[PDB]
Amino acid sequence: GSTAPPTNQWYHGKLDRTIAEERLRQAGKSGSYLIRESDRRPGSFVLSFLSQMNVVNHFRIIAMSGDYYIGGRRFSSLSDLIGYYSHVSSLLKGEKLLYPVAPPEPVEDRRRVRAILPYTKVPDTDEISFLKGDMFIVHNELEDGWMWVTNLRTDEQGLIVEDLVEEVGREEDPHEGKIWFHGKISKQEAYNLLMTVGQVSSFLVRPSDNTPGDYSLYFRTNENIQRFKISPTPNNQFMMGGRYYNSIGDIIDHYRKEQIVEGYYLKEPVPM
Amino acid sequence: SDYAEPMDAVVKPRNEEENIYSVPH
Repeated sequence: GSTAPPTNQWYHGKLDRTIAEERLRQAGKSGSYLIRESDRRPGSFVLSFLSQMNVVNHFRIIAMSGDYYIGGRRFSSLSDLIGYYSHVSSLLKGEKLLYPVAPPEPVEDRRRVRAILPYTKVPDTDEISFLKGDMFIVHNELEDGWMWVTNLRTDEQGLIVEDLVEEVGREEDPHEGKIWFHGKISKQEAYNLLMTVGQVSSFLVRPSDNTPGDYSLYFRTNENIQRFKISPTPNNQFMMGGRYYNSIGDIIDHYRKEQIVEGYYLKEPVPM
Repeated sequence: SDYAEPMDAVVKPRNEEENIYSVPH
């Protein structure tokens, strides 16, 4: 119903100004844009726009009734607004929205399989053992029916037989199969799990509901549960507390060696 | 209800009242 690109090519969910400008400058072209929900004033939105001379402007968008208001103008949807300033009128004098910048969506391009049965390896061979439900990255498949894989739960690498696995859909999060990752539970259930089953210094990671591409590290202190934001960069890394990491696993190792909260280290993920 | 910052967080904050928002042409 609009001339805008699909929403997932420019909508970043809840995002602060600093990260939004980082993503626009990573994009690099004048006319690049994104829309975010204000982190500081939730329920209101921001059109962030890379102008000439590396300047990023930010335009507030107010959600009034079932519509969106910018500069006093009314739009039925964010898509209509983007279509308007891409193809109908200019946003700044002589400048229009040109290049949507997509949020860093996690993608797994490698083939994955899932164990339908447990398996105990033959000792002193290249086989690896696994539990029912283990997920694997397939690196290659041999014509014996065997595959060279990495088990995501254990990180062991070796041979398994295709008769004991099924295919995994491309849609599943790349962290599926990690022992600390829960890709299906709700925020409420993560809190409940850490309170009932988890112990002090237990933790888990799940995707953010409000920011596409983000993850949340849930951590249990003696008194409460704290949530920390992990944010991807456009450069295949992850950011937490302004520190940069090659993987979420690296974040977990870091906070096993350094205190995440004064007087606390990560101990064990809550069992799954 | 808010996200927390870790003990070694290195985020240097900026005040919202200083952030300038603009209006379309």
